[PDB]
Amino acid sequence: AEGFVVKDIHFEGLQRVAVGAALLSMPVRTGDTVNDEDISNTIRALFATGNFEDVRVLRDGDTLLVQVKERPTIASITFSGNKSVKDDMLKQNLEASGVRVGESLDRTTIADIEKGLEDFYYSVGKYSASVKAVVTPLPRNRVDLKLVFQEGVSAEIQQINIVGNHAFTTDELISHFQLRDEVPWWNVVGDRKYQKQKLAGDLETLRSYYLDRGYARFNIDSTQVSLTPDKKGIYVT
Amino acid sequence: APQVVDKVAAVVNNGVVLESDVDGLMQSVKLNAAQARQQLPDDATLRHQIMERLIMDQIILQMGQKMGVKISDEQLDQAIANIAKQNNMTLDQMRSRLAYDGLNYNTYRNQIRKEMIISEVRNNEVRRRITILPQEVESLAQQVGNQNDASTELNLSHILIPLPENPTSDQVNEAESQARAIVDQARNGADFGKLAIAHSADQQALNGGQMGWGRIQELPGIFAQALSTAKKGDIVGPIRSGVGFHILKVNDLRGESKNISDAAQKDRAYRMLMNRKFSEEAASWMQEQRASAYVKILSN
Amino acid sequence: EVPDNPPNEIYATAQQKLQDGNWRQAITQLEALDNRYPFGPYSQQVQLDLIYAYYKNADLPLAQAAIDRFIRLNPTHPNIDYVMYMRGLTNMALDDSALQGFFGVDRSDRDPQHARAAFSDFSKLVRGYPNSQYTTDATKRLVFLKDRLAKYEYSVAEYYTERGAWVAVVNRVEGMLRDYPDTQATRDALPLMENAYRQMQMNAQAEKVAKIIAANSS
Amino acid sequence: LFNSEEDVVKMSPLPTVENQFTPTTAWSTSVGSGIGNFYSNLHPALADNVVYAADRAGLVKALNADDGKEIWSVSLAEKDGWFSKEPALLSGGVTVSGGHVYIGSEKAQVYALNTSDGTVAWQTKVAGEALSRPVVSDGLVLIHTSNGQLQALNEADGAVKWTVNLDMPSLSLRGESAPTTAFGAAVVGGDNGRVSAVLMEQGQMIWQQRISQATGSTEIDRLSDVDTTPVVVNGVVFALAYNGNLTALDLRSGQIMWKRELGSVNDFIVDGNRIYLVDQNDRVMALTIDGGVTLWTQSDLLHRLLTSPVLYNGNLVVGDSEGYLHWINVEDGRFVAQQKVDSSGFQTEPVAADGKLLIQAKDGTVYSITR
Repeated sequence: AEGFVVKDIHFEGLQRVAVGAALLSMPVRTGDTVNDEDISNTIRALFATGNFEDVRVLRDGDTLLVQVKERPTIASITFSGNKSVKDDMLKQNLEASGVRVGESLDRTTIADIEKGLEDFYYSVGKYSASVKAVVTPLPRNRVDLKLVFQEGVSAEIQQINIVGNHAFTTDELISHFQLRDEVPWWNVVGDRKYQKQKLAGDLETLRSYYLDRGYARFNIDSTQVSLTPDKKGIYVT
Repeated sequence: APQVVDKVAAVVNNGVVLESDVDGLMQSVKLNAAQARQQLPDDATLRHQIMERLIMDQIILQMGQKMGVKISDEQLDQAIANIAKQNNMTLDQMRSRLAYDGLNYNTYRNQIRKEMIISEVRNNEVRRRITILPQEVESLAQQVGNQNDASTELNLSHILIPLPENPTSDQVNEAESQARAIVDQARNGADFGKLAIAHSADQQALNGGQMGWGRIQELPGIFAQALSTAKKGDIVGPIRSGVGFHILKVNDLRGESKNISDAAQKDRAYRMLMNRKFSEEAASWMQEQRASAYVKILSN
Repeated sequence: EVPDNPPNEIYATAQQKLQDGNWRQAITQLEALDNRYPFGPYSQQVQLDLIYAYYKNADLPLAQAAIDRFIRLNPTHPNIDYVMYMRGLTNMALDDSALQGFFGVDRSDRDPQHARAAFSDFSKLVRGYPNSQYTTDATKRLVFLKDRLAKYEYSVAEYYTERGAWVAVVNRVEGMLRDYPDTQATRDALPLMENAYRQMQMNAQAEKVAKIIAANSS
Repeated sequence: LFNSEEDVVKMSPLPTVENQFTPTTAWSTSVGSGIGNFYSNLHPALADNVVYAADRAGLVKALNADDGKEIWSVSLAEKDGWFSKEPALLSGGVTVSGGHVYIGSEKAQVYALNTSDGTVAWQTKVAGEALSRPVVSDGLVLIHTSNGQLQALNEADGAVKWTVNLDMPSLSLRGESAPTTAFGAAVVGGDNGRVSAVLMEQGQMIWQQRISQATGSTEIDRLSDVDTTPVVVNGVVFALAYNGNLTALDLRSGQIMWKRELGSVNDFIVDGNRIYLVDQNDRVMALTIDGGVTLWTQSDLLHRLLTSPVLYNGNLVVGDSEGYLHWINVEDGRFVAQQKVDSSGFQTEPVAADGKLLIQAKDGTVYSITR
């Protein structure tokens, strides 16, 4: 009724998913009494399976024709533009997010991966870096993923300031730090690059330095990491 | 030969918007505009606005599902009734719903459910982003508290029929006749706002002549004298003056027995301030969530 | 390096190379045919041929990966027993050395991890598909692997007998009896347990083990 | 390896202009090593025909405005040399109110020197490094520290009167907002992206509005520091955030009146019915006081790292990181003149007062730029 009697159900566009699985995913089993809401629920369920990018249902009067467009499978992964982050680390980062050769392309995760990589570039101090993904459609329902990296110039620590040190001096305290405010002209093996993990370890080293002298009450009230408006002058306090 | 029954119009994160839902909201807004088509005369812009409406609804629904908000059928019961003007709801509501869209009874409730879900999540998040300072509710109420010298405050509207600096007797007679006709029409149930828009020469004409809340003693002397015996809903005649004839209307009044020497007022200021902040935060949250989500229009 | 000829030509070339026995070029052709057409009429046959070529090409880790992929993607394929048998063969092959095999070295003392994995795989195949055509060879390999694992435990017990660690010897032989009761290594190890009991002056346990040995003198 | 191969995204070339007038430097005096390569707010100040300037090292000089002759000079470094004669790290822009010269320092110190001779009238320890220009009003000195504290110090005694705590995000832009005074209310920006108004009597918040948009998830797209000085006129407060909105708010209510999609950290000028603003991409603009409608836009100086503008002789003057001063016609936005003043560049604000135009270069050379 309404949707008429379903004599048979035909699927179109199925490439990877077996017809049995698609039938199992639909709520109607040639029930012979299908309404519009039943068709809408069927579409919603089919999309909820996560295997299709587009779903459409047509009626021949007797036949329910389910036209689906399967989400494309990954053909290859290409990294271009990266000058610092190697392709190996990137490729392992891809597999963690499910992007792997031979698997499907989860479009909704694209933004996620992009942001993640940008976050990584920000942890190293390479602000203004961008990582944008391009999906090109290859035949037989495939895609090629190219990650265009456009890294900027790494920001350099302009200053490392400690406020409230009356027993020791800033120079002495930061001499033991991993992060370097300045590098002597003779030393050409170190730089003033920033890293969040190094900053946390640095705070721990300062705490240990103050606790090994018998203070037993040293407390880091706060830590502020600032950045010049041109994004190449990171500051630490 | 094959007939398209339904299709995905837009993809929203893991959910979808179906062309059937788009048509349903199409019909909803068309029925809404049937009462006054000036509300939504646009067609393409209306269609895109409804597209965005469904997109936001899907975003909010998926977010609420993620959090875990749920509503029982018991909460549904009654949450519809005692709303239709004098309707015999939960029995007559269903019978009348059969004649408009109630082909299946559940449809209505399943929609109501959904709407409640979205409301509950929106309210929860938007109000979570709101912060209120007492100093702020105090300042908002301070003006009224200072102005509460009068035991009763009147909401008022005014209309002006102009006269020149040196009017003739004929001009005075014409202005008086027009003012008296306007007063009679208003007392006969005519809309005061429309009359003010059509005839009033005051700057508030395009605003319907609304003057707002006021202390009677602070009004012009003629207004204070005329309104000394006025009550809510009253229409007062014209008042002669060197610049024309004045007409006054009382819309509402308020007062309390508490001695104002402000007194139980900051609650109302809190309500209004919370409403304004809720509107702002909702707009900022409705666009913070549209930007952050994945959307693809396949309407093609 | 693989041309982009239509799918049929690529499959024919891969089959010809497999028949000729050139494993590397057949592997390259099959990889091209699989990564160009991921889900097609060739998918299952190409995956099986890749497993076979990887096995014959000594690319055992790749064979294991392909076997796992096939099993997880096609849990109910009619030719699934063949994949389990191939997994058993791969694990058994990881438990072999050619240089030591040339000199006639008994490798039962080396790492038994791969032997254990092969035993598990072959037992799975034999129990799941009793009527498969690979069941007899699987059973023979299971017998051999059980003997090898018991010989490993015997080697450990013998070393600890040499060291004078009697509790370790007793525990090892008890584990052999609980795990591999019917192997020859357990029969050989039984006198070691009796000696370990005797050294610790627990004569009742030694007498019990001696009775067990006598009842099974052969 | 790559740090040398790495290349920046953009930088505009030098606009080609013809000078409708000849700009000349009346005088130039060296105040020391200057701020250097440290992003600071330290800029000169003018008062009663005298010019006060300083540098990060600690030197403070009062000079004759007419010819730049030095009147007195002092150093705020350690008196007894307790440790290597440590630099004072002066960062708070030199302010001159009454007979006092207020300077902030990155050692959480605020100095008030004497105008007559330069002796330290008093010195106070604040909650954190004072990166903002001290604001003198109602006998109080307002300091916005790096850790989101707005403190008020007594003008004479120098003791802290009250303190307001402002939220601090995980990552922010160097620099802090200088409050503005209006009818006993101090309006100040915040590194979280909100403009807040507080009282002067005891520091009781009035209202706190959010100006930013922060349409992003990662840290960089969430940067919304309101590091500019809000401008109050006729009961409306104009504020502007980084990546945020140029908004107009009700002074009493803090309610948004109109909004625009421009962002910057430099100051803007509000005069007559127009708002001369420098975008965060170094693009000069002119808008309307009524709304965000644009009158003209000058996009020839993108990524030049311009300083905040100053309205001098009816022309908008802006410095440049290379050491160039550009004049602009307010009516049209066309370049009117261009001059090469210094070689170290400009980073701090120019000063325009009493018919005089002052600017301090990165090396510390104060310049009087006359026509």
